[PDB]
Amino acid sequence: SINQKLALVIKSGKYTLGYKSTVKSLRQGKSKLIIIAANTPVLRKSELEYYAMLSKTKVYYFQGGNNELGTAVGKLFRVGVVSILEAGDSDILTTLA
Amino acid sequence: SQVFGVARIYASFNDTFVHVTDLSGKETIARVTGGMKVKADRDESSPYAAMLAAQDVAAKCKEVGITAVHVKIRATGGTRTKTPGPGGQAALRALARSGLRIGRIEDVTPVPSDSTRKKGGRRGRRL
Amino acid sequence: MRAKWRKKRTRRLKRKRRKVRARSK
Amino acid sequence: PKKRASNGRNKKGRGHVKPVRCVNCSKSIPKDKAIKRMAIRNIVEAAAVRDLSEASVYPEYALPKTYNKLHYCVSCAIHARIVRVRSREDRKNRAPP
Amino acid sequence: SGRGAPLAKVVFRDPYKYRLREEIFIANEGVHTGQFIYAGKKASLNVGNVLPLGSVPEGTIVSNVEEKPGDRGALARASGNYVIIIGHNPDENKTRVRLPSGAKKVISSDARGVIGVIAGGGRVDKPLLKAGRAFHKYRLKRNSWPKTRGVAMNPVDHPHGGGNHQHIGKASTISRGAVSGQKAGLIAARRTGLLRGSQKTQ
Amino acid sequence: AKRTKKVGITGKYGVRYGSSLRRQVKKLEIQQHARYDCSFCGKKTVKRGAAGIWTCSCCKKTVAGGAYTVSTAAAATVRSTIRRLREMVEA
Amino acid sequence: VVDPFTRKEWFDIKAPSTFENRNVGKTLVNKSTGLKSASDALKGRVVEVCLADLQGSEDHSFRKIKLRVDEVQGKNLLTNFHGMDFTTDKLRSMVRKWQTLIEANVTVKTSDDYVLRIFAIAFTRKQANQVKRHSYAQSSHIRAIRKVISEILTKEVQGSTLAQLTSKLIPEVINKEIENATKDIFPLQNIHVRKVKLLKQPKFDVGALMAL
RNA sequence: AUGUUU
RNA sequence: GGUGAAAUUCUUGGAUUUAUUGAAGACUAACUACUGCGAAAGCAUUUGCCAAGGACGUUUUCAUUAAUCAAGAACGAAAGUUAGGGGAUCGAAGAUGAUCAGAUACCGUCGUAGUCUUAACCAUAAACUAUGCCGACUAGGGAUCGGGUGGUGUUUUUUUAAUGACCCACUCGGCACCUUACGAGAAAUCAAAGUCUUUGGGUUCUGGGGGGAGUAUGGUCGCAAGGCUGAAACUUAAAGGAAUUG
Ligand SMILES: [K+]
Ligand SMILES: [K+]
Ligand SMILES: [K+]
Ligand SMILES: [Mg+2]
Ligand SMILES: [Mg+2]
Ligand SMILES: [Mg+2]
Ligand SMILES: [Mg+2]
Ligand SMILES: [Mg+2]
Ligand SMILES: [Mg+2]
Ligand SMILES: [Mg+2]
Ligand SMILES: [Mg+2]
Ligand SMILES: [Mg+2]
Ligand SMILES: [Mg+2]
Ligand SMILES: [Mg+2]
Ligand SMILES: [Mg+2]
Ligand SMILES: [Mg+2]
Ligand SMILES: [Mg+2]
Ligand SMILES: [Mg+2]
Ligand SMILES: [Mg+2]
Ligand SMILES: [Mg+2]
Ligand SMILES: [Mg+2]
Ligand SMILES: [Mg+2]
Ligand SMILES: [Mg+2]
Ligand SMILES: [Zn+2]
Ligand SMILES: [Zn+2]
Repeated sequence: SINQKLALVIKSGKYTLGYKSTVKSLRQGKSKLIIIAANTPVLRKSELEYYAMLSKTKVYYFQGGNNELGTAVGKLFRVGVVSILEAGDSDILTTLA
Repeated sequence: SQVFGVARIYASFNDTFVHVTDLSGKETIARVTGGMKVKADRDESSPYAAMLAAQDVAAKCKEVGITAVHVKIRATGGTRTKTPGPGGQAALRALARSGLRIGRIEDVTPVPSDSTRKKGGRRGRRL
Repeated sequence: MRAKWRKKRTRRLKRKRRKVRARSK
Repeated sequence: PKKRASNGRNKKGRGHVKPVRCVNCSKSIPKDKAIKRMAIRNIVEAAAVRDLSEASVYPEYALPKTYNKLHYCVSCAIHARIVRVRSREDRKNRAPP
Repeated sequence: SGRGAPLAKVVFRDPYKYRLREEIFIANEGVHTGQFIYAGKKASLNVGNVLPLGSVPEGTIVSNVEEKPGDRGALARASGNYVIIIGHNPDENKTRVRLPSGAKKVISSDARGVIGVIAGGGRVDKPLLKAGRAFHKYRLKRNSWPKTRGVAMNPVDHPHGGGNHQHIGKASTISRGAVSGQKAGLIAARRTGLLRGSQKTQ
Repeated sequence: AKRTKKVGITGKYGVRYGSSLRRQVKKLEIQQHARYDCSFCGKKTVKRGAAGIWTCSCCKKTVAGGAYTVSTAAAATVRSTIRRLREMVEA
Repeated sequence: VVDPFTRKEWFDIKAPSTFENRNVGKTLVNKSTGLKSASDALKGRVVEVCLADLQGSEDHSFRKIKLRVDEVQGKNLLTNFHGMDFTTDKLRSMVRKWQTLIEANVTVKTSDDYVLRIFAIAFTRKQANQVKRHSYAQSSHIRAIRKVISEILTKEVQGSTLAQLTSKLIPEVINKEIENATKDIFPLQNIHVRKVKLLKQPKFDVGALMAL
C-alpha cells in the first residue's frame, strides 16, 4: 500500500522530511511528489500546494497525522510533510490518483 | 355487490371477542364478547358462548347493513400463547351460519421477533 | 437437608461468627 | 447412571444454547432440549369447512393455514402426551412416529 | 467566575458599520480558538454553529437554546447540558425539544441554538471533599452557603425551630398556597421518600 | 520506588474525607492533570487550565472540553450524531 | 337508547387509481356536524384490501395493500398507496426448515418525493438432481445475494414514482430481476418482495392525487 | 384440585 | 382481566376490543439442524471499519525451535458490589387475593433491587462429555461441515470455456452418528472408558470408608458478599456405585 511504497522509498530512494527542506526542494525543482499529513495546518498545506502548483509537483494527502507519517517514513519523530527527490525502485511516483 | 366489514375475532383463553368493524376499522359495529352471553365466569371462552356472541353480532350487523365480512382471527399473541382460543371456531361457525358472507380469512396473531421476556419465570408455572 | 441449603445456613453462621468476632478485639 | 447416551438434549460441540420458553408453562428450556412440534392446521378445522365454502363470496377460495411452532418443556410435553415414556431400548429410536 | 462552563469570545463583523462586534457565547465542547463559527438560517450543521431549531434535523443536539426567537439563549446553558430536537411541526412552525430536565417543550422554529453540548461536562462528578472547596465555589456565586438547618434554630427564627429535641414537629411538605415565612421544607411536594423505579411520568 | 500502594495523587489528603471519596477524587484528578495529544499539532502538550478549557503548550491552541477530560463520551457521541445528521442532510 | 347508527351515513372508498378496480367497498361515519366534521373523521382511514380482491385474479391472494384516504370528495374516498405486506399464512408457508432464509431491507426515496422501506425475502432451493436434503447457502453467497437484492431494489426505486413502483410490484418483475441476477449465486426458489412500508409522506399534492 | 403420621 | 374454580384488579372519568400515529427500553422469533466458530465462559438482524483464527493447498522458509507443566498470569455464565446513564418487559424482597388446619409457598395481581449499558470489582456454577493434554496403533459404514483433487458428469450463460449450484469418487481436518465389538468394564456402557497381573510412550492435577467439614484457625485476595489454602478433637459399620426381581 501507500505505507509500503513510502517504506520502499525511505530504504532505497532519496527524500527530505520537514517543511523547510520540502519547500527548498520545491523551489529547487527536485521534488517529484510531496505528501502532506492530515493534521498539517491548513495555511501551511495551502502554501505547499501553491509551491507544488508552481513547480508542477504532485501532491498526495496522507490520511494520517504527523505522528503516523513519521511512523510510515520509519522515523521516531513527527513529520508533517515528506518530499520525494528520487523514487528509487518504487512505484509511488506513477501509482497515484 | 356486497357490503363488507371485518370480523376481527380475538379468541383468547378465558374469553372470545367477536368485533365486526368497517373496512378501515375506525368505526365498529356491534362488538359482542363471549362473556356477555354467559354468566359462569368460566364459560366465557366456551364454544357455546362464542356461538351466541357471534349470532348476536351477526344479527346486529344485518340490521345496520353489513352483508359480508372479511375474517381476521387472532390469539392473545404477544408472548403468551400464539394459539387461538376454543371460541374462535364457534364464532366463525355462527358468523357463517347466520347469513353473513365470509371472505379473506387471515390469522393476525401478533408474533414477536423474540421480544418481551415471557411471564412466569425461568421455572415456569408450577402446577 | 439439601446440600445447597446446608451451605447457605453455614454461610449465615460464618457471617454471624465474623460479626461477633469483629465486635470483640 | 447416565440415562441417555448423549444427553436428554442435543448439544455436542455447542457448549451453550440460547433458551426458549415453554408454550404451556413458560419454563425456560434450552432450545436444543425443548420439544418442538410444528402445528399446521386449517383455519376451519374439520366441520365448518363446508359452511365456510358455502358462505364464501369467492369460488375456490383455497382457505389458508395457521402455522405455529410449539416449544415444550419436558414436564409439559410429558403431561400433555406430546412425548411418552418409552422402554429402555425404544428410547434409542429417533425416527418420528 | 461563578460558572462551570467556559465562555467563548467570538468576533463578528458588523454588517452595517466597519467595526468588530465581540459576542460572549457559552463554549460548546470541541469548540477551539481560531474556529470559524457560522450563525444563521443558512449555516451548516457543525458543532459551534448557531442554527434555527427548524433548520436542524430531528435528533440534533443543541445548546444555549432560545425560548423565544431573539432572546439570545435561555435553555441548556450549564456545563454538560444540552437540548435534543425530537421533531418539527412545519405548519405553524414549531420544534419539539427535550430539555436537560427531561421536559418536552414546543418552541418556535425560529429560535436559535448552538450545535453541540455545553463544555465542562462531568463537573459535578468530583466530590468537593472540603468545606473550603464549597466556600470557594459559592464565594464567586452568592451568599447562600453555609446553610444552618432550620431545625437547629429557635422558633422565632424558623418554623422548624424549637423543641426539646431537634424535629420538624409538623409535616415538612408545605402547600403551594402557603405564604412567605411558611414555605420552608418541601414546597408543594407531590411525593416524598427515597425515589424507587422509573422517572418521566406521563 | 513506589511511594504509595493505592492512594496515588490523593496521598495529599492523608486519612481524611473517606477512602471512597478519595478514590473518586483520585480518578478525576488523574484525568484532569493528565497530558493529552493535541489534535492540531500532534504533540502530547494539552493540559487543563480552568475546568473545561484545554490548552496546548505548543501551538497555543485552546479547545473547550470536559471539566476533567478533554473530550467526554457524551461529546464524542454528539459529534458522531452531528456528523451523521449533516451527512444525511447533505445527501 | 341512542342508536348511534341512525346518525351515520355511508361513503364509498374509491380507493385505487390504477390497480385494476376503482370500487373496493363502503365505510360509515358520523354525519357532518359543527364541531365534528365527517370530512375530518375521514381522510386518515387506512384500508387493507387483498391484491386478489383488487386485481380480480386469485393468484394475488397474498400481498395485501394498505390504502390511506387522501381526500373525501362527495361520497368517494380517493386514496393512494400506503403500504403492502404479505399474508401471515403465505409467509409462514414459504418459511420452511432445511433451507436458508435470506432477507434484505432497503430504505430508498422514490423518484418524486416518497420514502419507502422495501423488505424482500428469498429461500434457497434444491436442484433437480440434489441428493443432499437441506441445500444450505455458504453465508457469503448470502451476502452476495443480499447485496444484489439491495442494488436491484434501490435501482427499481429512485427511478420511478410511487404509482410506477406499485405498477411494477403488481406484475412482480422485481422478483424475476432478482432471480436472473442471483441464479449465478444460488437457486433462490421463492424470491418475493414481502413488504413495502411508507415512511414519510411529502406535501399533500392534491394535483398528483387527482389521477382517478 | 387436595388428603397429615405409622 | 385471571384461574381447575375464584378472588385481588380495571370499568358509563367508557374498562377490554378496534384503527392512525408517537415514545421508551429490551430481544433478535420463524430460518435453527444430533449444523458452525471460539481456550473456555460464550457467540444468531443488515452493513461498514479494525485486527485475529482453524482447516485445506504448497516441489515456499527455519531446523528441534517441542510435549506437559509447581510458582506465576489472561479470560472466565448467572447472581452480587461501587459510581453514572437507562429503566419497556419480567421480576429475589415487599405488599396483597385464594387454598390449606396453618401456607407472609406452589397459583393470581402489583411491585423494589435486579434484568440493559459505560467505567471498575467479583472469579464462582450439574463452569459436564461429571471423561486432563500430547503421540502411535487396533473394526466396518453411511451421513454432514470446511478445503482440495478428478470426472464422456446434470444444471446456470459470455462467445470456445470458466466459475456458481448439484451428482459421483477420493482425500485432509472437524461436530457427531449407526453396527459390531478382538478388547475393556462391577455393570450401565465404551473406538475409547481398548492396546493393563502378557501390568512401563511422555507429562500435569486430584482421591484413600461415611460424617465432623470445605467447618475452626492462620495466611492471602475482595468494598462487601465471599474466593483460594485448610485441619483436628470427636463420632460411626456401613455410606456409596451399577444392575435384578418384586
Ligand atoms: K374465562
Ligand atoms: K421544632
Ligand atoms: K426496571
Ligand atoms: Mg371473565
Ligand atoms: Mg405437575
Ligand atoms: Mg434416575
Ligand atoms: Mg455450560
Ligand atoms: Mg447542605
Ligand atoms: Mg447545615
Ligand atoms: Mg439552639
Ligand atoms: Mg413560628
Ligand atoms: Mg407550621
Ligand atoms: Mg435542645
Ligand atoms: Mg415406619
Ligand atoms: Mg432473525
Ligand atoms: Mg451455519
Ligand atoms: Mg497453578
Ligand atoms: Mg455476569
Ligand atoms: Mg399446590
Ligand atoms: Mg468448583
Ligand atoms: Mg469437575
Ligand atoms: Mg475419607
Ligand atoms: Mg442404585
Ligand atoms: Zn412447560
Ligand atoms: Zn498544539
